[PDB]
Amino acid sequence: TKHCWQSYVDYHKCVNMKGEDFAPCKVFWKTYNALCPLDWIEKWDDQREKGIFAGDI
Amino acid sequence: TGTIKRRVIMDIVLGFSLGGVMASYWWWGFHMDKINKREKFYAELAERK
Amino acid sequence: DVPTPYACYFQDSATPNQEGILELHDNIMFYLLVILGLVSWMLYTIVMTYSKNPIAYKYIKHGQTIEVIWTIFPAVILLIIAFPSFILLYLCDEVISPAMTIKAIGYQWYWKYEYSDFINDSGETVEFESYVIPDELLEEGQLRLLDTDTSMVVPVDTHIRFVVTAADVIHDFAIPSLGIKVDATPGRLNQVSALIQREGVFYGACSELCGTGHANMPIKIEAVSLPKFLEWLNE
Amino acid sequence: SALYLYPFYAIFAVAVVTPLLYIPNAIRG
Amino acid sequence: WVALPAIALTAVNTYFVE
Amino acid sequence: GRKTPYALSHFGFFAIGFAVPFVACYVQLKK
Amino acid sequence: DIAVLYFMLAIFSGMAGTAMSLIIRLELAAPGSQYLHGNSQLFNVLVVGHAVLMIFFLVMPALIGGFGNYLLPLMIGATDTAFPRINNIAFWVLPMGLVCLVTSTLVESGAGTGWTVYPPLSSIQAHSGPSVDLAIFALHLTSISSLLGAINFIVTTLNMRTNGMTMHKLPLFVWSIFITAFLLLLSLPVLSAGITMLLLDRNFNTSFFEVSGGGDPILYEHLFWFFGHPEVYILIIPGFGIISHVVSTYSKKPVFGEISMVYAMASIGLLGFLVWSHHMYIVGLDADTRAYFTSATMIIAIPTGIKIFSWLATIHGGSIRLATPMLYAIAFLFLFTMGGLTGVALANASLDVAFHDTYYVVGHFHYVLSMGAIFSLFAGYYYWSPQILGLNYNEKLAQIQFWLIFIGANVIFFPMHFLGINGMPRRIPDYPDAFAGWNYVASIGSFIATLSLFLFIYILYDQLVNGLNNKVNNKSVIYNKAPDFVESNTIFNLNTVKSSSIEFLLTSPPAVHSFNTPAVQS
Amino acid sequence: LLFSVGLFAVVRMAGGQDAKTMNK
Amino acid sequence: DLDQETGLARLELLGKLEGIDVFDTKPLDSSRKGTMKDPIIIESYDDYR
Amino acid sequence: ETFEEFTARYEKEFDEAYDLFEVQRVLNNCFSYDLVPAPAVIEKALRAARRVNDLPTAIRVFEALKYKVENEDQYKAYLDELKDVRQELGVPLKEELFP
Amino acid sequence: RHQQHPFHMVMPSPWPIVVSFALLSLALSTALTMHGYIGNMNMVYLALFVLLTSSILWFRDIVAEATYLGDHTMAVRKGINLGFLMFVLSEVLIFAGLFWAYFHSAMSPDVTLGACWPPVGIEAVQPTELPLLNTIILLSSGATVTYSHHALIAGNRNKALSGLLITFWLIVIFVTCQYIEYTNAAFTISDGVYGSVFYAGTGLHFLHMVMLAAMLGVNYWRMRNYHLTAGHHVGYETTIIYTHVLDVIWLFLYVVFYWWGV
Ligand code: HEA
Ligand code: HEA
Ligand code: CUA
Ligand SMILES: [Cu+2]
Repeated sequence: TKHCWQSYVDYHKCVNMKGEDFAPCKVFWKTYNALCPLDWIEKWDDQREKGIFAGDI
Repeated sequence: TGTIKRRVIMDIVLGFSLGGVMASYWWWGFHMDKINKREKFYAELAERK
Repeated sequence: DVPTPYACYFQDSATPNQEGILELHDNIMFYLLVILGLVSWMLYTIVMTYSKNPIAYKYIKHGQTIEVIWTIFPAVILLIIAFPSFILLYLCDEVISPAMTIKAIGYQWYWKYEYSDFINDSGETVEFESYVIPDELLEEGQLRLLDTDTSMVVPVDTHIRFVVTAADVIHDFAIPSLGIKVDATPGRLNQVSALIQREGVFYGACSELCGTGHANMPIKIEAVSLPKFLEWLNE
Repeated sequence: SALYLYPFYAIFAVAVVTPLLYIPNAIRG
Repeated sequence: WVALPAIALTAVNTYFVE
Repeated sequence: GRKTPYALSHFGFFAIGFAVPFVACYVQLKK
Repeated sequence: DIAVLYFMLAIFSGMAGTAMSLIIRLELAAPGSQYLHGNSQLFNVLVVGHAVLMIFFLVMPALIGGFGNYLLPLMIGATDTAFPRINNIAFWVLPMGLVCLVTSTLVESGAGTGWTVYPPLSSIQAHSGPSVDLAIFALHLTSISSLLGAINFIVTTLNMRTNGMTMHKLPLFVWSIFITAFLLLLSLPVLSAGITMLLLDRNFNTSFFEVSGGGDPILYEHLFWFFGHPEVYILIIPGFGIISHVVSTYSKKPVFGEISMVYAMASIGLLGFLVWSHHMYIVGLDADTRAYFTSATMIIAIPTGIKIFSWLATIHGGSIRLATPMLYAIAFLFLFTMGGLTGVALANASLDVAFHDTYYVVGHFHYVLSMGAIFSLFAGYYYWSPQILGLNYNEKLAQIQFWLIFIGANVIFFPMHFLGINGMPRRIPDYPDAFAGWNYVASIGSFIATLSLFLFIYILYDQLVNGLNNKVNNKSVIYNKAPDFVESNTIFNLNTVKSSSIEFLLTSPPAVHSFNTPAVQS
Repeated sequence: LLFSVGLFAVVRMAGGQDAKTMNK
Repeated sequence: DLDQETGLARLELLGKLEGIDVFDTKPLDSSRKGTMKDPIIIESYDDYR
Repeated sequence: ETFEEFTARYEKEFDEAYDLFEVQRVLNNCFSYDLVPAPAVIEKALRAARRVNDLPTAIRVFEALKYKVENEDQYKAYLDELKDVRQELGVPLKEELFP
Repeated sequence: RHQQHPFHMVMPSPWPIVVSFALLSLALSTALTMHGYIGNMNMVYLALFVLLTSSILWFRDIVAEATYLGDHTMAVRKGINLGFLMFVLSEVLIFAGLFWAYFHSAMSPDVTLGACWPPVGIEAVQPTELPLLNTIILLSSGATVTYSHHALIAGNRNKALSGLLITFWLIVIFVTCQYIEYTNAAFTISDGVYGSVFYAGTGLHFLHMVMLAAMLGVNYWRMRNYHLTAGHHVGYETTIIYTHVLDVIWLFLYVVFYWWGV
C-alpha cells in the first residue's frame, strides 16, 4: 500500500518490541511481500543488524 | 470590401470544408475499420470463450 | 501482438488502457488532420493562385476583431481536444482494485521477476532472471532481439500490477502491445494496474538508455488462462 | 607596464603548451 | 545615521553574548 | 598563398571538418 | 568583426555534425553492418558528439549570435554591440570547447552516454573512459558563452536604441532576440549549477544524483528539463523573427499584426518556462499535477498558432517573388504547422505513456527543430549573404539545394512517425528484425541531405566569382522601371543610411565603422 | 537525387540477417 | 572633476545648464512634403550627413 | 475609408502631381488599395499623364486596370468610356499595339 | 563644433586577453579533467592563479579606459548599471536552483536514511550561538553602507572611510568565522542528500566572497590613487553596492534552514 516504509515499520516495530498477536502484523507482512521488493530485504536487514537502520524504534 | 474579401471568405471556408472532408473520410474509414476488426475479434474471443 | 515490417499503425490493443489510448489518438489525429487540410489548402491557394501583379495590397498591421475571433478559435479546439484527455487520465490513473502483484527489477542487461500475490503450496517467493539469447544460441524459428528465454506468464482476465524499481543504470520496460511505461528508479517504486483482454505472447522493449547493453534487453510476456497458470509449478 | 607582462606571457605560454603535452597520456594511458 | 550607530551598538552588545 | 589564398583552403578546411569524425571513429574502433 | 569567424566555425562544426549523421544513419541502415561497436563504446559516443556538437555549435551560435552581432546593431542602428570586449571572449571560448568535445570523443573508451546525460550510473564507474567530464565542460563553456552573448544583446538593444525606435513599433528580429536573450537569462545558470553539482558528484564523490546516500536522479531530471525546454524555445524564436522578415520583403512589406505578433512572442516567453513537464510526464508524478501540466502545454501551443495564422494572412494578398529565401519561408511554414500538430499530439496526457523514447517523438522533434531552425538559417544565409559578403549567390543552384534538402529531409523524418508507434526504442544501435523497412529509406534520405550539404559547399565556393546575371534585386520594381531605389519604406526614416526597409542600405560589404549620424523615425 | 541513390547503392549492401527462410 | 582629458563631460554639464545637448540626441519630423522643390534641410560639419 | 471620400481625398492629393515619380508613386499607392478605382480617378489620371509629359504611364494605367478590373464586363464598359476618352486623349491599347 | 557618437570603442579583435581567457579556460579544462583521473596536483592551482591574474589584467585595462583615458558617459553609465543590475537577477536563478533542490529534498522525504530531515546520523547546528551572530553581522553590513553612500555623496573622507572600513574589515572577520564554522562541522560533503546541498549553499557564498574581497581590494587600490571621486560616476562607482542586495537574498536563503527546516 501507500508509503511502504510505514507498512514495514508497522510490522517491524511489532514482535521485536511491542509484543502483539501475529495476525495484524501478518496482514502487513503479506502487504509487504507483494507491492514491495524482495532483493532489498537483505540490504534493509543489514541496516538492522548493523543498528543504524532508519526506523525510529 | 471587394475581391480580396470574397477570396478570404471563400478560401477559409473551403479550407474548413476540405480539411473536414479529408479527416472525416479518414476517421470514418479507418476508425470504422478498427471497430469492425477489433469488435469482431473481441466477439470471437468473448462469445467463443 | 508483434512488430511487422512496413507497418502503419501500432500493435493490437489488449488492455482497456490501449483501447482508450487508441480512441483518444484517433480523436486528436482527427482534429490535427482538419487543421492540416486547412493549412495545406491555404498555402497551395496563396502560392499558386497568386502569381501576381507587382502591387501588394495596402493594409498595414491591423485587423482587430476578426483576428481575435481566430485567436479564440484555437481555445475551443483545445477544450474539445482536452476533455477526453481529462476523462481518460481519470479513468487510467486510479489503482484501487484488488490485483495480482508481479514485480520487476533490471540490471543493465536483463530483468527478474517475483510472484507474491498468493503464498503458494510451497510458500516460497520465486525468482527467475530473464536474460537474452545471443548469436550462438539462436532458435532459428523465433525472432531476434525480442528473444527472452524465460518469459513472464500472466493469467487472462486478471488485474495485474507492475510494482517495479531498478538499479544499474536505470531504464524502463515498455510493452506497446498493452501500453505500460513507468520509471524503475533506484529509490522510488511505482505501480500500473492493467488487466488483459486475450491470450497470446506479447512483446515489448526497453525505453530508457542504460548504456553498453541497451540493445540487448528484450522484454516479453505470455498470456495464459487461470488453470494453465495453475499448472505452472516450479516457478 | 609591460615588465610584468613579459613573464606573465611566459607562464601563460607554458600553461597552454603543457596540457597539449598531457593529452597523449590522456589517450594512451 | 541613527540606523547605523545605535543598531551597530546593539549588534556589538549581542555579539559579545556568544 | 601563391596557389591557395582561399582557393583550396575552403575545400581542404571542409575536408578536415568532415574527416575528423572519421579519424575519431577510427582511433575509437582501434581502442 | 566577430561574425565572419563566428560563421566559419559554425560551418566547420556543421560538416562535422553531418558526418556524425552520416555514420549513425549508415549504421542504422541494416542490423549490425558497418560497425562492430554496437554499444556505448563509440556509438552512444557518436550520438552524443552528434547531438551536443550540432545543437550547441550550430543552431545556437549562428541563429542567435551571428545574426545578433552582425544584424542586431545594424537594424537597431547601433555602432557596435554595447560590450565589444566579451563577444570576443565568448566566441573565442567556443572552439576551445570544440577541441574539448573532440578530446572527449578521442580518449581511450568514451563515456558518451547521450546528450542528456542522466546520472544514476554515468558516475565513476564510467570514468575509466572519463570523457563525460570533458563533455560536460564543453557544454559548460558553451553554456556560459551563450549567457555572455545574451547579456550583451540585452544591453545593446536597451541602451543603444537609436532615436528612431521607441518600444512600441520595434522590428521583429530585434525584439525577437531581445526576448530570446531575456528568456536565456532565466534558464541558463540553473543548468550551470546542475553541471557543477553533478560534476562534484562524479569527481569529488559526494554523489547526490547517484544511487548511494539516498541520492535521487529525478532532481537532475527536473533541472535539465527546466533548462532544455526553454533551450528549444531559444532554438526557434529568432527563427520566427527571420521568417517574419523574409515573408515581409519577398511578398508584401505590410505584414499582418505587429503588436499582436510581439504580444504573442511575449506570451511564449512567459508561458514557456513553467512547463518542463511533458518530457517526462511518464515518470509517475501526481495525477492532478500532470493534468495541470497537460492543460498548460495546450496554452503554450496557442500563441505560436496565432503567429502562423498571422503569416498566413501576410503571404496572402502580396506580390510573391519566388526566390530561394521565400521558398525557405514557405517550406518552413508548411512543415512547422505539421510539427506543431504532432506537438499537440504528443502534448496530450495519456499519449506520452505510449510515445516516450520511441521514434515518433524523434520524428516530431527532428521535424520542428531541424525543419524550422535549419530552414530559417538557410533563409538567413541566402537572404543576408549578398549584403555582408558582397557577392551574388547563383540563384539556380540555391533553388536545387532547396529542393534537394526538402525532399531529402522529408524522406528522412517522415518514416519515423510510422517506426515510432510500433514501439521502437530510442538510441537503439541494433533494432529488431521487423523494423528494417523504413530505416533503409531513412538512410537513402540521409545520403540525399548530405549530398545537398556538399552542394551548399560548392555554392559557398561559388561565392567567389561575381555573377551579375543571376540575382540582383529582391522586391522587383512595381510600376516604375526608370526610377531606381529600394522601392519600399512603410515608415519615413530615410535619414542617412537607415530606413524602413532596414539595413539594406549600408553598402556591400559594409564599412569597418558605419553609423556616424543618429537616425530618426517619422 | 539519382547520384545520391546510386551512391547509396554502391557504398554498402553487405552482411545482414541470417536468411529469408529463417524469417518464415 | 575638472581639467581631465576628453571633455565630453563638459558639455553634459554645460548643456545641462544651458540647453544645447551634447551628441545631437534630438529627433526630427518637420511635417514636410518630401518634395524636390523643398526637401528637408541638411546641416552638417561635412558635405555628407 | 468609403468610396466617395477616397475619391475626393486622393484626387485632391493627386492634382499635386508636378513630376514623373510623384505622379507614378501616387498612381501606385492610390491604385493598390482595397477598392476598384473610380472612373473620375482615372480621368484625372489621364489628365495628369498629359500634364507630366509622359505617354507610357498612360499605357501602364490601362493594363493595371486590365488586371484589377475583376471581370470582362466591367472591362468592356471601361473600354467604352475610356475609348471615347482615348479619342480625346490619343493613347493606344497594348492589344492594338503588339510590342 | 566637431561631435561624435556617445557609445565608445575598444582595442580590436587581435587582442591578447580574449585569446588568453579562452586558452586559459582550456587549461582549466585539462586541469580539472587530468588531475581528476591522472593526477596533476600542481596545475589546477596554476589555472586558478592565471584566471585571477588575467581577470585583473582585463579589469586593469578597462579601468584604464574608464579613468586613465576617460571614455564613459551618462548613457554608458546607465547601460553598465542596468546590465550588472540584471546580472543580479541572473544570479537569482543559479541561487534558486540550489534553493529549490534543498526545498525538494526537505519537502519530499526520502524513505531511506532518515525519513525525517535532518536524517538519523546527521544533526544540524543550533542556530543561536554563531548563526545568531551571523544574521546580525550581515544585517549590520547591509545597514551601514546605506549611510556610507550618503557619506560619499556629502564629500567628506573620514566618515565614508569609517563606515566603509568597519563594513569590510568586519566582513573579513566574517570570512574567518564562516571558515571556522565549516571547519568545525562534524558531518561532511559526503553525507546523505543533506551534506553537499548545505555545503554547496554555503560554498557558493565562499566563492562569491573571496571574489568580493579581491574586487574590493582592487577597488581600494584604485581609491588610493585618486581615481574615484564623488563626481566621478564613471560606471564602476555604481557596481559596488548590489552585493549587499545579494547578501539580503543570502539572508533569504539563511531563513529557510532555521525557522522552517528543523
Ligand atoms: C525547437 C524545437 C521544438 C519546439 C518548438 C517544440 C515545440 C513543442 N513540442 Fe517538443 N520537443 C522538442 C523540440 C521542440 N518541441 C525536443 C528536442 C524534444 C525532446 C527530445 C529529447 O529531448 O530527447 C521535445 C519533446 C516534446 C515532448 C516530449 C514527449 C516524449 O519525450 O516522448 C512533447 C510532449 O508534449 C512535446 C510537445 C511540443 C509542443 C506542444 C510544442 C509546441 O510549442 C508547438 C505548438 C505549435 C503549434 C500547435 C502549431 C501552430 C498551430 C496550428 C497549425 C493551428 C492551430 C492548432 C492547434 C493550436 C491545436 N515536445
Ligand atoms: C541541430 C539539430 C539536428 C539536426 C539538423 C539533425 C539532423 C539529422 N539527424 Fe539528428 N539528432 C538531433 C539533432 C539534429 N539532427 C538530436 C538532439 C538528436 C537526439 C540525440 C540523442 O538523443 O542521442 C538526434 C538524433 C538523431 C538520431 C538518433 C535517434 C534517437 O534515438 O533519438 C539519428 C539517427 O540516425 C539522427 C540523424 C540525423 C540526420 C540524418 C540528420 C540530417 O538531417 C542531416 C542533414 C542536414 C543538413 C544538411 C544540415 C546542414 C547544416 C549546416 C552545415 C549548417 C546550417 C545551414 C547551412 C548554412 C548549410 N539524429
Ligand atoms: Cu536498459 Cu536497456
Ligand atoms: Cu519541450
